Amino acid sequence: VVLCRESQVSILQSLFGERHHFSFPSIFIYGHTASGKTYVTQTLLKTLELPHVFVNCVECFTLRLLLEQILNKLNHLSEITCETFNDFVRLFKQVTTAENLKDQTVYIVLDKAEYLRDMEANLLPGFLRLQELADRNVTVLFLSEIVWEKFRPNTGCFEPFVLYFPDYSIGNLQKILSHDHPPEYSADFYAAYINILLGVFYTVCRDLKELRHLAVLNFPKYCEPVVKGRDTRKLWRNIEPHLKKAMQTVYLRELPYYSKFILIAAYLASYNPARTDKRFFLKHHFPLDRLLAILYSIVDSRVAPTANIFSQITSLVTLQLLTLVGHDDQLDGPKYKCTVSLDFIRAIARTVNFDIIKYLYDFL
Amino acid sequence: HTECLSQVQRILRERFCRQSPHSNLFGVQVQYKHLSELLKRTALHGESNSVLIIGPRGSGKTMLINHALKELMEIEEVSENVLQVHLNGLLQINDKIALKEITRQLNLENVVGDKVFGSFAENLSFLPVIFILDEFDLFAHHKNQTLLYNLFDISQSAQTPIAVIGLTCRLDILELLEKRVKSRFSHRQIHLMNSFGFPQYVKIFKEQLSLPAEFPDKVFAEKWNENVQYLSEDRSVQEVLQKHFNISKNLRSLHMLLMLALNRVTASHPFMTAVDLMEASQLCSMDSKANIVHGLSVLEICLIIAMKHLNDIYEEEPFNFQMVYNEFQKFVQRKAHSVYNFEKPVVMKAFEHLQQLELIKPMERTSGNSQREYQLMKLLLDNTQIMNALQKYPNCPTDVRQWATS
Amino acid sequence: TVRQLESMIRLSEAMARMHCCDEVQPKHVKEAFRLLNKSIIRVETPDVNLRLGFSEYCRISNLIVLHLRKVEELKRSELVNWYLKEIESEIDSEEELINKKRIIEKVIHRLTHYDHVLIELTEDPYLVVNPNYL
Ligand SMILES: Nc1ncnc2c1ncn2[C@@H]1O[C@H](COP(=O)(O)OP(=O)(O)OP(O)(O)=S)[C@@H](O)[C@H]1O
Ligand SMILES: Nc1ncnc2c1ncn2[C@@H]1O[C@H](COP(=O)(O)OP(=O)(O)OP(O)(O)=S)[C@@H](O)[C@H]1O
Ligand SMILES: [Mg+2]
Ligand SMILES: [Mg+2]
Repeated sequence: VVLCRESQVSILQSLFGERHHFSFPSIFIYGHTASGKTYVTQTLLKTLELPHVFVNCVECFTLRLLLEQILNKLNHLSEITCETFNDFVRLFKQVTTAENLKDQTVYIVLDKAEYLRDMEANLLPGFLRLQELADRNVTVLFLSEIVWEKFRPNTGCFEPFVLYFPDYSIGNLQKILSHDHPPEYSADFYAAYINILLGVFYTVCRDLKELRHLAVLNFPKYCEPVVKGRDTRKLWRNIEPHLKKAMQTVYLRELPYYSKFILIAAYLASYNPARTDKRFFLKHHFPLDRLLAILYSIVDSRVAPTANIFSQITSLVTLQLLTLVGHDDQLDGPKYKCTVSLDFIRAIARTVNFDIIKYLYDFL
Repeated sequence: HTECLSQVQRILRERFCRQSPHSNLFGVQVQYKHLSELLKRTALHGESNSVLIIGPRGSGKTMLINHALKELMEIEEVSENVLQVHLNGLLQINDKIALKEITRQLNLENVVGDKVFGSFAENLSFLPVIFILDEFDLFAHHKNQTLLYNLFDISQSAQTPIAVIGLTCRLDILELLEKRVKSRFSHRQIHLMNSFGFPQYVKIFKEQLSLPAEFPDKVFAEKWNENVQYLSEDRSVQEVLQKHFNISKNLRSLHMLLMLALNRVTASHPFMTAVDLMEASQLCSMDSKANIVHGLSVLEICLIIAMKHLNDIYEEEPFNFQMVYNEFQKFVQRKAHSVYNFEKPVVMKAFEHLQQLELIKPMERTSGNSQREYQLMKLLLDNTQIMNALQKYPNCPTDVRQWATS
Repeated sequence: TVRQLESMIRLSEAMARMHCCDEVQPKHVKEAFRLLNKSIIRVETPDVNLRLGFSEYCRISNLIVLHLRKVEELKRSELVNWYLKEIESEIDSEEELINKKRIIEKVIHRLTHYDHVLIELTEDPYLVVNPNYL
């Protein structure tokens, strides 16, 4: 069922008209992430009991897979394999002559159409003007989050009808969340739950799926106090700290000794200009050699150039902590960059008893 | 009652959506006369000609050819001798596919052969047939333009009569051809421009929404004609038509607007109203960027305001995540105790979501070497657009509004 | 540095001398703390929608949040009654009373529905403070 979605449903029902009637060659529907495009369109198609083929652009990452899946599903509704768009058009003309497909509009539902512009140049113009080429009462729908302005080809083509799905509101979200209340408690109980949840998290999280997931996760702790024995103040006081703990993660859901020195030296080399190197290390007043010199300066003990330190360097490269910049064949002048956050390097420095801030030129 | 509404809905939907042929022609009398005369010359005699038709997309390029063919094919038994081949630049992208389509349309696959053999001398040695070439500009982008050169050669030859018709939207089609084919191309060009004034556009609108004389109910048809005639001189309808005519003179947009207007026709309102046309025009003329901005959240609005401040302070220069975070921290730190205590990961996820909506695009794309942080980002919006969108924001807080004004 | 602390003590003494009070009270310290904090200052704060100043808006918000947080260790009408009891020392006419009633109703509604600092719990709804306001 759909709630607070009656204008678009009526518009689509008026657009469809009767089964024998014709419609637009292309309709472009765009909206937000939690707008419910798939839900609304598929529920409407199921309710009207119309011949429709549901296709995911992601699954059909190749043209042959897309065309073969479309044709096979259409045949199942009414083995065939095709390779080219012209052959697909010819076979589509051959297959659409069924009695069940004689005086009815054919609907091709496509979702996640953002990837269509990266498949082929002429595929989108071919899909847009399908009704002219086939002349067999065919309609194609589009579902996307990107506006039509970025779907326009350079040469220009047949303009589809643009449509927008309205964004949700406080009352709309509250109705949707309170519709599926648990049968084991009163509707007003779940309504109060939804009210406090919306009052807490509507500022950041407007996603219906995510807010509903949060409610599902946190409901048992909502219902514990009453089981333990309509006290609004009692519930709020018992439950408030848990809500603050939960909000800490809205969207979120021990190196060897010499490795730490290598990491801190790499961070220093990355974030310190070379002109100030002697100013920080020379006793009196990026390439691998600079790193070696800095490492030799930092460590109070004489470290031998054993191959194990080179193995540590390569392993750190593997662990995506250090990124190789130069060519792989050039292993005599290699370039590196450090991708470690500043808080991480400060934390690892503390476990070593080293003050990295005193050597950072930028802070000074 | 209901049956009449259903029938008129079906007829008008067929007229607009499928673009069914109609006897009405607007400002194309001379062009159609020339094209029909030359087609008759090419049909009744063995002479060959080549013509290109140039016009903007949606200007009824195909309609002229279809009407001329329907007028001239049925003249005599010449249509029995006349053969027609239709080729579209979109379906046929390779010369092999074009040759296969030509062979299959001529029903000569039995004569030529079934296998994938590349020899085409079976047709060439044997070679009145008319050729229709949709999207003629695409054929010029082939590797060697072999098909076009062969068609021009056989047109210039004295073996068999061949008629070549091409459709092109580009105005520079003459310079997209090679020297040889350009020399062998008969310089026959027809230009399709909307060379008519606003009153003529009003007449076109009045005629298009007029019921045909073949409708069963005659008094209802006369009342519909009276309604459309009365609606013709209404100044609100004229204002909407003037706006759409200033935007573009193409008939395709007018057909779309008329179709959308007819969607709001129900039993309770058998005859249209100027308010219906106003609603259709308003729905057809909305900007998508403001609609996208309207559906955002508070944190995204604050980030966008910080982005605008960055663009103002640093005139037309890129930016990254760290500077935006630093100045958002500055804003939330100047205020004493505002409820915006958010950590780094949530702001990073918000920035990722904003980049996903393609309001921000990277420069000189690379990955691995540079993280998502420290990446050169740019905004794809205008300051006046942000101000207008924020003006219509439902529940924009005072603090963020005053920060935006600052 | 300590020089600013000495300046703060001097400012408290100046406030005490202004009011002809033989002893220094913490209200002087609270008054001087703002003036020490402000630093960069605009010519005039913009109006807030009948218009009300930003400083007064912050003052009302701070007072109401402090009272609610203190009571935590209420009702809309009860809180309005407390506010009218507290502001009695300034109102001198009935027109000022009705204006203050208008202002407080508008401020409470605005904080409830735009700034989200106040959360409604189900004609006299219970009001609670958003737990992330300091
Ligand atoms: N109008 C609605 N009425 C009822 N449930 C809805 C509505 N809109 C969304 N939902 C529910 O929310 C869920 C998530 O919405 P989606 O359908 O995933 O959003 P979407 O618009 O299809 O965006 P995509 O394409 O999936 S990224 C749906 O599966 C429904 O259960
Ligand atoms: N002179 C005309 N007489 C009648 N209808 C016209 C005329 N010019 C344009 N039209 C109409 O304009 C509408 C749009 O033209 P289209 O037929 O879509 O364009 P086209 O001829 O297919 O050209 P392309 O480049 O292939 S899209 C059709 O419904 C035509 O009937
Ligand atoms: Mg979906
Ligand atoms: Mg055409």
